[PDB]
Amino acid sequence: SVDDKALVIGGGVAGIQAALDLADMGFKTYMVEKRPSISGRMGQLDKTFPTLDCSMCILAPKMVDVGKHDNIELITYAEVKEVDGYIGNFKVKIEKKPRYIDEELCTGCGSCVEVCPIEMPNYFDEGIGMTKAVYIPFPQAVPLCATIDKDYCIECMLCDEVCERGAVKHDQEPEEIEIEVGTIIVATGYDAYDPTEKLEYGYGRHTNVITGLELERMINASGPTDGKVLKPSDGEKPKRVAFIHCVGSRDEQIGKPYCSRVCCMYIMKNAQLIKDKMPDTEVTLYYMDIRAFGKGFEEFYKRSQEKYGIKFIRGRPAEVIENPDLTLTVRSEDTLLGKVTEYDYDMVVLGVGLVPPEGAETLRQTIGLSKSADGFLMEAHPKLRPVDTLTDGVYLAGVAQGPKDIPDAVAQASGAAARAAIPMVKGE
Amino acid sequence: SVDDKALVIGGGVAGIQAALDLADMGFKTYMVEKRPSISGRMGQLDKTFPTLDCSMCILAPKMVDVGKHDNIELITYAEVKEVDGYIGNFKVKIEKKPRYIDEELCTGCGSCVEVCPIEMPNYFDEGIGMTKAVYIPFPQAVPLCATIDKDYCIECMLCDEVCERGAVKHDQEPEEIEIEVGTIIVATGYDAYDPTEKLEYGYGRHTNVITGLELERMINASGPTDGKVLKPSDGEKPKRVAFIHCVGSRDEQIGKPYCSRVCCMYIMKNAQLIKDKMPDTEVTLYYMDIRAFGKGFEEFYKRSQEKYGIKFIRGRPAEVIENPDLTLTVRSEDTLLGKVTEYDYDMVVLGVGLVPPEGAETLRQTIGLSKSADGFLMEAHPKLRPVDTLTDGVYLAGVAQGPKDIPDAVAQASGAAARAAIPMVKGE
Amino acid sequence: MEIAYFLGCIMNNRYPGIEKATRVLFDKLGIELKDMEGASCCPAPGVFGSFDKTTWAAIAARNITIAEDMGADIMTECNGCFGSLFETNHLLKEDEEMKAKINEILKETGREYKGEVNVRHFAEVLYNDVGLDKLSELVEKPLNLNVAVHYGCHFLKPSDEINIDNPERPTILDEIVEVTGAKSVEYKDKMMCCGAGGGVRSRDLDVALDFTREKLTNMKEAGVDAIVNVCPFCHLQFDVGQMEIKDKFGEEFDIPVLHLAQLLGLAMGLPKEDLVVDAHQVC
Amino acid sequence: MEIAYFLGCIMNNRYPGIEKATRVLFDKLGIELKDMEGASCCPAPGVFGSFDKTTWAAIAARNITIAEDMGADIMTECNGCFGSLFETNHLLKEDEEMKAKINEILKETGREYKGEVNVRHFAEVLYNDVGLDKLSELVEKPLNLNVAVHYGCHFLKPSDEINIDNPERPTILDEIVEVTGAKSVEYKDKMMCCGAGGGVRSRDLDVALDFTREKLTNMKEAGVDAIVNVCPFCHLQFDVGQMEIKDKFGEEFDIPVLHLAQLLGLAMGLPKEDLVVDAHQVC
Amino acid sequence: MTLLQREENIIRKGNIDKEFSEKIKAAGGDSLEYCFQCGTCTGSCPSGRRTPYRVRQIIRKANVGLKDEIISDPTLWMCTTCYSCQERCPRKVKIVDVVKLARNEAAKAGFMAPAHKAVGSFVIKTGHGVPINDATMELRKAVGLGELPPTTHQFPEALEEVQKIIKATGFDQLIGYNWETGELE
Amino acid sequence: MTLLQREENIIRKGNIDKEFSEKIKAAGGDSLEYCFQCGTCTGSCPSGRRTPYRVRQIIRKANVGLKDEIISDPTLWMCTTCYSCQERCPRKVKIVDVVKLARNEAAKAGFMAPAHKAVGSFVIKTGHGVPINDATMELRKAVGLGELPPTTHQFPEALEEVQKIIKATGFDQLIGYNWETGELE
Ligand SMILES: Cc1cc2nc3c(=O)[nH]c(=O)nc-3n(C[C@H](O)[C@H](O)[C@H](O)COP(=O)(O)OP(=O)(O)OC[C@H]3O[C@@H](n4cnc5c(N)ncnc54)[C@H](O)[C@@H]3O)c2cc1C
Ligand SMILES: Cc1cc2nc3c(=O)[nH]c(=O)nc-3n(C[C@H](O)[C@H](O)[C@H](O)COP(=O)(O)OP(=O)(O)OC[C@H]3O[C@@H](n4cnc5c(N)ncnc54)[C@H](O)[C@@H]3O)c2cc1C
Ligand code: SF4
Ligand code: SF4
Ligand code: SF4
Ligand code: SF4
Ligand code: SF4
Ligand code: SF4
Ligand code: SF4
Ligand code: SF4
Ligand code: SF4
Ligand code: SF4
Repeated sequence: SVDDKALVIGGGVAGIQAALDLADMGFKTYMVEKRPSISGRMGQLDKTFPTLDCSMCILAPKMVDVGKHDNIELITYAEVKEVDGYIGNFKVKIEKKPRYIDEELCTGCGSCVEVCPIEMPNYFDEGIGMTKAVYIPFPQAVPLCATIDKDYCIECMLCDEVCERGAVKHDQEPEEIEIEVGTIIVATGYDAYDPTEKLEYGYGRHTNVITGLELERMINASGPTDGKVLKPSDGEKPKRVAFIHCVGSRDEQIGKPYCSRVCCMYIMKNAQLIKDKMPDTEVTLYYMDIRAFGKGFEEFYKRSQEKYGIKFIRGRPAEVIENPDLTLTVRSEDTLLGKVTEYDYDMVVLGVGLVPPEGAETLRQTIGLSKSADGFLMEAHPKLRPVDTLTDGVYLAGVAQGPKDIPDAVAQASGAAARAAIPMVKGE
Repeated sequence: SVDDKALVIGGGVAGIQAALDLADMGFKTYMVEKRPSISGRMGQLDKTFPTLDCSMCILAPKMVDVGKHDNIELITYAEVKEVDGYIGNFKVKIEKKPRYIDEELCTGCGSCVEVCPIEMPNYFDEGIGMTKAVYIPFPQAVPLCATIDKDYCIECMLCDEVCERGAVKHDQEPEEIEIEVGTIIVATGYDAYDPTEKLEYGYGRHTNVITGLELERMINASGPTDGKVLKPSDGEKPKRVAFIHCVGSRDEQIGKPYCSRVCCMYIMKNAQLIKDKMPDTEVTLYYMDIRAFGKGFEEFYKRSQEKYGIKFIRGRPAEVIENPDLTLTVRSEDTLLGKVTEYDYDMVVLGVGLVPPEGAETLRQTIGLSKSADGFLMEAHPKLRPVDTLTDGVYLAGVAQGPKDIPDAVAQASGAAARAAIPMVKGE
Repeated sequence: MEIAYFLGCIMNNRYPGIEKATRVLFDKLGIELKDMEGASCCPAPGVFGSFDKTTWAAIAARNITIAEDMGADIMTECNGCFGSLFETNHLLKEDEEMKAKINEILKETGREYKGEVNVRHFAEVLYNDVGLDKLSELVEKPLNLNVAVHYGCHFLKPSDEINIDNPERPTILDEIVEVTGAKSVEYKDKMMCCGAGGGVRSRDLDVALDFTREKLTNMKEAGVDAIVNVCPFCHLQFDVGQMEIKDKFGEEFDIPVLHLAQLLGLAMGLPKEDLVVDAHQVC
Repeated sequence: MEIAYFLGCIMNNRYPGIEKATRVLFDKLGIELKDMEGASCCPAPGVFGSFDKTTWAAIAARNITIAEDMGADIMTECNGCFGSLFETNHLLKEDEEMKAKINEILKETGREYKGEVNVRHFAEVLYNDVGLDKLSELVEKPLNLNVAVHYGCHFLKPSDEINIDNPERPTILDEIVEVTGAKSVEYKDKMMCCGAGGGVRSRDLDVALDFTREKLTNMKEAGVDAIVNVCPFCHLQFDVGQMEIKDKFGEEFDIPVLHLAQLLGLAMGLPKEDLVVDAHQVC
Repeated sequence: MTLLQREENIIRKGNIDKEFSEKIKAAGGDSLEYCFQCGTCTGSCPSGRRTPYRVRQIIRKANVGLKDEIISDPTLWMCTTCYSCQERCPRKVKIVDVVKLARNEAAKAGFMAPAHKAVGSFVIKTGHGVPINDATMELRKAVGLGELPPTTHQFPEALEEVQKIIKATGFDQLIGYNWETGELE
Repeated sequence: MTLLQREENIIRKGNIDKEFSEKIKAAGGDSLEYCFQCGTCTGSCPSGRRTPYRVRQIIRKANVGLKDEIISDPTLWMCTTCYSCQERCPRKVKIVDVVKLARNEAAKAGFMAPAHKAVGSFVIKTGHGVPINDATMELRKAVGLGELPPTTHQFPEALEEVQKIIKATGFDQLIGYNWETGELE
């Protein structure tokens, strides 16, 4: 006997695709997402390589479809606490964290946000954007509902008095949900590598050194800078920008011997977008290999050079020095000139890699899955079962199985939907 | 109304996976394959990167499953001639070429092969292996049936006299099959780039210059050399081997501006396999970028250096010169030493890229699909619909959509199965 | 058929045998060679092109206007002069602003470049307008010679613009040569430069001679009897540089150097006097 | 406690003030410094390690056996000597064949390396065995001094083997220095080599002095009053090289060079004569 | 001899002339913007095999803007313009055009060999880079050709037109030709 | 002056000593087998900024086997062994060990500076690389320390033990020390 219900863990593009494929196939599907809204990392991007098309424009309709699908039960701001049983017979225990806002009553109008006096970081802005203690992470959020962070709320009750739907509930408590499913699809995505430990590059010490994901937020028109790339030091545009490849990847000094597989492309994309916004900006990339392996990627690389005049230096930088004026000198060999260079820049962007998300180990142990040498989840067979696991009834989709771009993750999510549907169609 | 039957075109790993996923989901599936047996290029490989596991060992069970599945009708040695209609209502006309052997009676014993006096090249051996005018492409063929090539048969009738099942039919005629299906999955794969036009590298003129796929056949234990890497000139092992990357790819002089995405990895794999078979052999790779982007790939690259002592030269070779003794001098800059090198080798292997298969244009026009810039089939949306096409009811799987490795193709095949099943489940 | 005849410098001023053989050959073929009165250095691309593009282009454009006034295409027997004139012609035809600048310079001379004629190589004219059959008919004595064909560089390259034959493995010169009964012998690095182009012969004679010495070693190991070229610049490099190599390193290859016109004349029974071998430093 | 005291060459033969300050300091701390009678050059890794690994290792192993006989750990206040002795110790302990070879060489001397003692740096001993609180207690006069701390390369590197502090951004020496009331001033390229290691000072004095001049420029722009080091090799480079730079290029930095022991003695109210600043070329 | 050299072993903004790169690109070398430094050009180069000339590095420096390093480089004059590199470049860079533009800049900077100036002066005086001599005059006479070819050697007006072009383009000033004395400066 | 140089501008098998690479790897430089030439080492190198010394290229040559090019290279002696490169190498290559092994081979080939030999001879004669002088004897006396440190300066037997070690390892012959005369030759 195989229960004909599915659980999808994670609300990124991979989880969204898996859930929509399962629901369109007729299976009732739960989706558990730990953030107040689905979207994952794709919703944070401004544009996507290699087309430079807007990510939100194409992701938001799918998020809406998820939020309105008859066969999908969306549980945001929640986490899987326990998993027991086996294929077709999984008992799952989920803990819905308290929003202190009534999801059924909140319309997401935002008045409570306007009236709140307490400012706090917005997780969606990756440490460079502010919001209020009561917030909506981004205007396209699904569900379009508010959330109160109690570590910052001072219980002023202004939000309570400004809301008209009576949606504010300061007395809300965490809720325990128990569900029964036949299959599980883990689509928990990734986190950007934190380069603070790369002391020679100076992240967290030098003012004008940022990560690629922070740059994504700054370029984004809905970001905290209204889409303007500005120096953190003074709030002015940088005349000179350097990008550094392979930060947090291909590096045994930090125990990260793998390639993060997307950094080269998003580096080139961000460089092109900077040039598009500010044609006078000089942009330079320090790389080891340009890995433009995907469909149209090599053409994207050529275009980075021919069309936008982006400079490529083959050399892994030795150091980033902050000057007194807060400009940055990158000290690096140009291995093709065979000489040491010390070039000055107004901003330096670290091409951070991809790592397993915070809390990956806890969920891995809850389900009982194995992990690969790079810390991501291990598939049943690397050649012929990329989305299966040796735990029957549990499948992998997206960067949960390892670093990769959006189309590869989407293909994996569709495949996992198929593989999970097979046992559920069989019924036993 | 949507017919609940599917057609899968191509019998490679992608087509095999798509067909098995659809059949296991309960839909009746036709598979059409132009070669006498399914397997595609995967069945030609000896081992697979990054694990060096045997390709046939893991592919053959799936081929058997396809050949015995109740929900799959396998039509090998056949081609789709016409496609009419639309999603859920496709009328397809297939032409089964005459084997001159009765598929129902042939047991694949091989006696006819032993008795035939006419030798001809075996397509499965990629131009370096011989068989008879009546042949079985490889021992794991599905169906395990003979085929007579009439361009070489002299009608001696020895095969008729030796066969005991009465399976030889010299009077067989091509057969027309008409089927009705609701969806189509194009999984037609690729062909290795032919480097004859790269005159400076000398393929087809220099005796000891071979392609990567030829090397796959020579390495394979069931290949025409019994798995021994032998110089074509004299049939002895090569003491020195060079590999050249990006042959037929990343090259505007031949109108191939894309990266073939797998050649770096299979180059390193075959170098490692050569070292394993003959530890004394010296192996050198001429590359531009090492694109070891996949899971475990960067580790595979490191291992190529640390464990096997494979030498890496960053330089795109200018020329390959054949010496009087038939050794080969590779003339190339070492860009990291910044100097021209002329190194001698006993064999040179061209890392040929991937191109659309012969006859791709005809099938594309028959179905009515669009092609991308690189000549492969165009998906409906490069980010969010990688396996769909703008022609409703037609989907893409595997290298048909563009160069990629086995796990990516398998994920695409599973995804295409899901996407095709959705309309068929809906029924309208 | 009529065609303007550009001579250059080296053929008309150091090796007039090439000019005489060409004139006799084209007279035998029914092609009217019309002199380009007042023509100058093409000018040689190696020096002038390296020094000032505008001067090189203006001088070449004046040379082209001579033929334009004569109303005929230009035929050149020199790879160097062909490269210079052909490049200038297509540059001025494909670019209006540069044509305006060059014509502004030329206005002082009373001339105006119009872009009305084509520049053609001697070998291309022979191969296409005459054909191998007619050349074979004119042979009076098949030659028992093993020859090393030196294509030169500016006959076929840049191939994108010239589009005469495949630069890596051409056959046109080999076929013309074998029409005479001589055998074109393959040798190592056959397509390599002679070292004289780009001003290198005058800038660094030792480097250019090293090119020539490498080529001569490869030809000698192939056991050829003579070198055949379609470039008086390459002709001079091989001829004089064999003497220079012999005098500098004491290595003598003693391989005769023949222009393709001279080889054809030898096969066509031309008088020995007409072939001015007295000009050749290598006997 | 007790610890064997290795002196090296430069401290005992050019700057005995460092030795005297060390002896007085350790006497105040209740740590018995036991002489390593018959000790030689460690030997200096730059020359001996570059010339012959076996000779370097054998001499260092003899130095280590001197302490092994006393059954005490070795304390060195020289980065160079620490690097040499520590590397030799961990090489012989972790490799049996090399230990056998070195002991075979040592048979003549009548000694045998056993791998029974540890090699420790002066700063590590101060930081771990004593601690910042006791050092702060022993301070009699806080110093009003802006100091440029020169770590020197072989104190912390290779960090995989030494594992004392983070080589990129260490703090141990800075904390010890600030215990005295002096301020450790950050300056550009603070972790850069002084240029004297690896034999460079003796092989190419100009290159090593260029290292020192770059470092001195960076220190001067930071407005420091003195340099503090834990290496008599670095001490000599800075001290003598300031004079050499003044003589060669006329640059006048005039920045005093103090070993960490001398700084601690100054903060500890030791007699001025015990610092033996008469040895310093820079006043 | 010391190995110390504080300017030759490091690249800073002070070694870079951006206007030089822009001028080269605008004059027809724009394709240099997009080579990916594969080294096919250097591998094909016959001069690279016997001199320190490295065409790939010339292209690299042109992209970076190291004007002083390029134009003062003697190896720049080792290129014979054989075009082999340009025939093989996978990014279709117009290498020979870049080399010639760099050479034009070098000549403008005064890096002209005396022999090349001698060729220029021969063209100025006679209209031929290789003027005829007496032995060839008599040899031409022997075979029935004219004593002089129908070139600027025969027609003074043609030489006057060539000299007018040379004056108008300033080429006489580039090589330091003195018209009054007919000698080089 | 001609730029022609037939042997310095091309690498063939004749420039390669494979036994040299094997000897270096077997002696503790095996990690040089697997750098991917990222150039972090050169970027970190303080000597690379002011001399022609390029550590990445030394590692590359060691891998290729260009023994004669390495051991005869003066720039090989520009490394101070600061270890910065080795601290940052992403492939964890033991760069300094490779440099020291190459230096040992160079010394065996006779590429030893006279000053380094002088240091060796000082150690042979006195057991100290930097032996004491009169002024320091006076300062040691004045500051309460002994006139001589308790080292090979004080104990002749210790000096004889050091000299026995030097004889047994052959170091005296490496630097050409003559025991009878006490000089270098
Ligand atoms: C700077 C940058 C730029 C990029 N640009 C591009 C580009 O241009 N084009 C492209 O194709 N790709 C790009 N990528 C790659 C792309 O981001 C990924 O391929 C894609 O986001 C993977 O989606 P996913 O759904 O697998 O994971 P994610 O996007 O990480 O989504 C995972 C979801 O799961 C949730 N989750 C995590 N843990 C739990 C848990 N325990 N319980 C419940 N929910 C959980 C997360 O909160 C999130 O909602 C880029 C990546 C980066 C870092
Ligand atoms: C030398 C080499 C080594 C490789 N090594 C590896 C490796 O180690 N690991 C790895 O993961 N990947 C490897 N790859 C890549 C791998 O081969 C592909 O990812 C994989 O084969 C794609 O399978 P497919 O089913 O999409 O296409 P294919 O394998 O090409 O199969 C397509 C099938 O369709 C059939 N077909 C074609 N046209 C028609 C038609 N008109 N009608 C009917 N049938 C048709 C073909 O005959 C064939 O049976 C390698 C590739 C090469 C060239
Ligand atoms: S809590 Fe009330 S005011 Fe705030 S978004 Fe929801 S409905 Fe609007
Ligand atoms: S009660 Fe909390 S969330 Fe509401 S307005 Fe006050 S601080 Fe903000
Ligand atoms: S994708 Fe590019 S930048 Fe990212 S780790 Fe791989 S090589 Fe480095
Ligand atoms: S045709 Fe007959 S002999 Fe040949 S394989 Fe089939 S059954 Fe065997
Ligand atoms: S009839 Fe044809 S296939 Fe059969 S044995 Fe004869 S040649 Fe072979
Ligand atoms: S995968 Fe590697 S070998 Fe193949 S085209 Fe791309 S870079 Fe070249
Ligand atoms: S061949 Fe072309 S792409 Fe390659 S380095 Fe030379 S100019 Fe650049
Ligand atoms: S054109 Fe110049 S750079 Fe290019 S191959 Fe010829 S000589 Fe070398
Ligand atoms: S840093 Fe390490 S991997 Fe990079 S070039 Fe230097 S030795 Fe090789
Ligand atoms: S150890 Fe030598 S090569 Fe490495 S950074 Fe220091 S000086 Fe440079």
